[PDB]
Amino acid sequence: PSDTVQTRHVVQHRSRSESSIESFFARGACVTIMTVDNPASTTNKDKLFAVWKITYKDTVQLRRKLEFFTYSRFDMELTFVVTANFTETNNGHALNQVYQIMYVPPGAPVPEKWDDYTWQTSSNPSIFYTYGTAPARISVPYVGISNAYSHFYDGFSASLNDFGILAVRVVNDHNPTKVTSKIRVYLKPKHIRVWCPRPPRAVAY
Amino acid sequence: QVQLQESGGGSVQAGGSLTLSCAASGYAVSRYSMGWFRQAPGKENEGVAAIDSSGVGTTYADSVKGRFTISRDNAKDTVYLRMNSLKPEDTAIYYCASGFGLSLSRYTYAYWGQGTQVTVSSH
Amino acid sequence: GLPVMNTPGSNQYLTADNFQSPCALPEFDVTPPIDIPGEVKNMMELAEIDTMIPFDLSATKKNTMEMYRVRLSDKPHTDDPILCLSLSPASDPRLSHTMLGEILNYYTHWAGSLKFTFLFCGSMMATGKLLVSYAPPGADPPKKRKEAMLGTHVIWDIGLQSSCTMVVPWISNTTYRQTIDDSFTEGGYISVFYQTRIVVPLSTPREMDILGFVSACNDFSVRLLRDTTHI
Amino acid sequence: GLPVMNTPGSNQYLTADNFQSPCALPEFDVTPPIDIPGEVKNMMELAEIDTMIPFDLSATKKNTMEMYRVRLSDKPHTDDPILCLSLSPASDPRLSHTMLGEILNYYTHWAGSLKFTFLFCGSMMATGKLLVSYAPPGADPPKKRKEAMLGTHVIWDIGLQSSCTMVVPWISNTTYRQTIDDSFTEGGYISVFYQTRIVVPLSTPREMDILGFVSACNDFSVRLLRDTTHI
Amino acid sequence: GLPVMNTPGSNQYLTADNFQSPCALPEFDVTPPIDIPGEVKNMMELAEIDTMIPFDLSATKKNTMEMYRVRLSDKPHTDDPILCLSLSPASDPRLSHTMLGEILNYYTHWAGSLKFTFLFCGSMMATGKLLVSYAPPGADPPKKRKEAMLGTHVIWDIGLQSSCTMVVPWISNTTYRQTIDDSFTEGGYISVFYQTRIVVPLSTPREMDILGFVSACNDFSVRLLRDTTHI
Amino acid sequence: SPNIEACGYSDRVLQLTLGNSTITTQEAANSVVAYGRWPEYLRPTEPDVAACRFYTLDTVSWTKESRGWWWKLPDALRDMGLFGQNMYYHYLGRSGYTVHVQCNASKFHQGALGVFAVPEMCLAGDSNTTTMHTSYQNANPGEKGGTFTGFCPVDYLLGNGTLLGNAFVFPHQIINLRTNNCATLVLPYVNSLSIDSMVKHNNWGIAILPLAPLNFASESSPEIPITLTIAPMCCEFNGLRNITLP
Repeated sequence: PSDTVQTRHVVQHRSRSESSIESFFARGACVTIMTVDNPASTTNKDKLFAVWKITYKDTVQLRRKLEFFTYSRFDMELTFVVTANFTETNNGHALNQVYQIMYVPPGAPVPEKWDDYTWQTSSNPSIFYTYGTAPARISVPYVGISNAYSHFYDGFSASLNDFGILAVRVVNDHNPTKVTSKIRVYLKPKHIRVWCPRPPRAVAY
Repeated sequence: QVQLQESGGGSVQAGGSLTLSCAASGYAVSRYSMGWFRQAPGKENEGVAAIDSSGVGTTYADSVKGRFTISRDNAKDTVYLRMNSLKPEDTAIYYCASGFGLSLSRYTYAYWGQGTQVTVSSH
Repeated sequence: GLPVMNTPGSNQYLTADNFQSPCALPEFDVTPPIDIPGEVKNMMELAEIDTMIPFDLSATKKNTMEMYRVRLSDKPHTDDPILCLSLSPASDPRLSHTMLGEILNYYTHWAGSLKFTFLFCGSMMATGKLLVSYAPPGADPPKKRKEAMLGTHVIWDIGLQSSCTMVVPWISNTTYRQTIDDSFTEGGYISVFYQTRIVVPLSTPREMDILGFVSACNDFSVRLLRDTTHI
Repeated sequence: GLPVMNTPGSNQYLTADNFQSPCALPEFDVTPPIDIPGEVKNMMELAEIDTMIPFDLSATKKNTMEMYRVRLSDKPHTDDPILCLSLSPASDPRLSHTMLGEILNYYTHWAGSLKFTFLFCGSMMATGKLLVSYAPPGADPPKKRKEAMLGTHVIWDIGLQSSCTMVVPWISNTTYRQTIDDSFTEGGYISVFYQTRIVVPLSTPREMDILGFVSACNDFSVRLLRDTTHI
Repeated sequence: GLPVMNTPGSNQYLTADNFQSPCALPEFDVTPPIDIPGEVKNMMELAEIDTMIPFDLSATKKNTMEMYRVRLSDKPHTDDPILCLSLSPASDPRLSHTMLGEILNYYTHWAGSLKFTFLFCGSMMATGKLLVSYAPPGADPPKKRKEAMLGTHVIWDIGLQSSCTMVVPWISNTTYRQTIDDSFTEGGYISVFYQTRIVVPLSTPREMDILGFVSACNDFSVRLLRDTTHI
Repeated sequence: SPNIEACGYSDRVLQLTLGNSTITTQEAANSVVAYGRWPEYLRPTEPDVAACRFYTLDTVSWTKESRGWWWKLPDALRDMGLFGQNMYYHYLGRSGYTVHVQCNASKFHQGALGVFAVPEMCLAGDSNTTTMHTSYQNANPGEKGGTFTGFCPVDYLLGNGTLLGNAFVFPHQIINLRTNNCATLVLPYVNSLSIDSMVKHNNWGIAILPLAPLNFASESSPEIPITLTIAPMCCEFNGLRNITLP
């Protein structure tokens, strides 16, 4: 009971499994929202493709959680929840679509037009997700150039480490009735390891 | 978020009575006490009056004793600092703070108001 | 084909699941890991690391380095504690900004013991004695020395040893306590009083400071992973 | 039926997967393979094969056979190297067109050692000595003999042995280097100077040439399969 | 992929199935259970607990405590039973409100034995004898002492022992009986008569009461889970 | 965290004579190993005593107004004999550090110094998108060093945007005037690589800020000096380039 000696502390462990590293990040959080579309008209801005650089730094939730440490290695599991809808108030029709998601490994050619050769990538992976089924899921292992991913980099050469870039377009061609879609990406850092912790970023980013 | 709105400040006369008040949000005022800290231009954090909501047991600073009167309201969650008979030394930017409780010490509190400026104007 | 039946739950996406999916880059040579010093295994470990408490979060002293400086001034022996603190984690603005608290704002419960270490930062020659007091949960804040004296207290001597360590035990109703403000489960108080007084020789500055630290113990655990991140 | 549950990733197509699908032609007699000489097991093997470097890609000499002919002319002993080369693969137009480079434009990194072999193609009677020099990464290009002399260099004698082999070691910061132009990871320099000079007897043509070769070693490896094919 | 075939029944939802689905909170520390006295294993156990029968559900006595008080008044020795009860669970308003009946309104059948315990609540000095009678299923209600006397009956003496226990056996056509009103399977009757009469000494109140209890036995079982919950 | 109480005064003067240097430490005992790791060799040219010996940086005045001070490694020791040389003549280089910070005062002075060694200590400029920002030269103030303020490193924000109170996560010791006179911090090589380029990347960062103010008895010494002695531990470099003599 009442006691304030100075011992080490008191007793031994008391169950701390749900607090451990692996279990701390076992949750996949939103990382970005990509917006494509299948227009019949020549809209050059929203033009089929949507390019996004793979970075946690965009959102806040998964960002601050990773900042308690300086170094990390992690098997990056990604899932894609695609959702579509018609834009115009018309009883127009559309056939179930197909989208092409592309995990382009860091340091490769970033696609510009949805017509270029770099959209065929003999070497780069691709995912053909047909709409109306279970969301797509890929696993990208530790793709770091160093022995660890550096959250805060001190010195000169913020590009961070570069986890690559995601590109998505509608595979199905020009249908009179324009359908817009939104791809939500989630990141689950399985098999995660960390080194040298810092005080947490108090303020806003 | 606990809010304390320091209300009742201004530039009155030497001997001019001036009451103070603070709206206590975020908690049950009874679990906490409430006090007052003044700081003269470029001086230090100094105490004046503080009492506990439950026991209503008074405590004043020696220099302010008599002229100042502290009183709590458990209905409106407000404190009333009746700074009567003011003096040119009472010219210090006031502050109110809810205590754990109870008495005028160094800091010993946690929730601090923005700061109301009272100036005991004298001819 | 092998007779299989699709049960409920097919084609859904559980964010917290754990499934084996296709690996986008076959045969990719992963760079081997090196023993970089400081590998962390669990969050509770970062808590067992003493972190300085910002005691004086006063109007001007908050969000400045002064919040960490508790100054023993030249005032009368009034049993008014020099400092008092609520053992109520996120239900008190002081224990919240500590690395310890920073771990607690990510869970719902917290168990085990905690340790407050006070380091005196005054002249070698300076001497005196203080009484660090603890008042278990539910009990009223000890406002007098005599009052604080009755309960669990350490009589910390400045003259001899510079640092005091008071381990707050596990005197709790529920096996798991609320990190939130609850009266059913409310912390208690840790307060310091002038056992004796401060004695300084010659003309050495009569006002020095004391720092405070807080950490967890081996028996300290947490549960129900939650969050609080805004934009 | 056996209770099965469809998880995320069903009905998708991963281009880089590896699954067992139906075989369109059952019982088809596949023609047995014969040991045709020259079976290749891995790409790194084609790199360990010396390939002639086109050193002189000058305005007129580029895209012609002359790009392979480095000519030792009759000019003054100026410590101006006869040839200098950047040990920066795709970040230098010379190492790029070699079979070695042709393998490197399909990856992101490259590790290990490399070997430059110089074969002299002049009269038997002709003699002289040259200094093949190496300057590790980050160091400034050796523009004088004295400068180049200080670092790793081989003193190649024409008079005796016709072919020099200088193995460029693994003096690299990162365990894996950039095949791209980076200052964080930049190659270095391989340059040749007139140790002595060229001595020819009688009236034998005073201008001959030297060829260069490049290859990889057993410790040379690559990673992250990428491409660059245009239309 | 492994050749699988989706049979009928896929994508349907059977409310009473039993499948292994994903666990929303991985590694969550579940609070260990403690042996809190009174753990229940099966519903039949709550039935083997004697519960007081509200015998007198008369116009005024129903929905009041008087429904539990069977009063032996000062009336003539008429072989008119003091009380009669139908051994027909939900087909009789009296056996229904007992904990026993409360278990039976959740099933379709009921088997085994039952036990009726009568506790006399009169003056120690008071004496007399009563005849508790049982008439097996299908038989007509015993309306006379002589009639009730012939069948299974216990001659319960007030003077000596205060509590009588009459275990109603398993004299049933079907191996499983209807909890509903059926003539194919109808209970029977449990009735009490004045064997002798009530004898009270001095001027002690001439009217006392008797309480009744009912419970199940080890051989008592139920089947076909049904419900009856309204709004 | 550093709740120790050696003795209080002085007992034993035991000098650390490594190579050409000599130290004469206050004692010897009471040292903190960063994370529990000793500077080890890569599992190369190992100069040992040639490179592995004590070098002393410039002494700085601690005053009642001081806000703090900071240095970078190997950066500071870039102008130190053989270790200064080997740093520019090689493309590689990994090294450990025995940061031995000394501060002497009398039984009459009071205050508290916290020597914080922050691995990969980038300094304040809230551009998350574009860090590094401040020029190579500003970021590298050599052996003279940089200073905290009330290139701009805010003291309570440890000069990086995080509350000073949590600084206690990095390896450290508190030179508390009434007790310890010396601070010993052995920092093993910490970086994302096995070995790297020293000239560009800064491994550690020694930051000494005042936790308690300085108060001197009546009239005495208006200020007290703090000294930083640093030493390269178990170092290796690959591979000599045209010993490009300056």
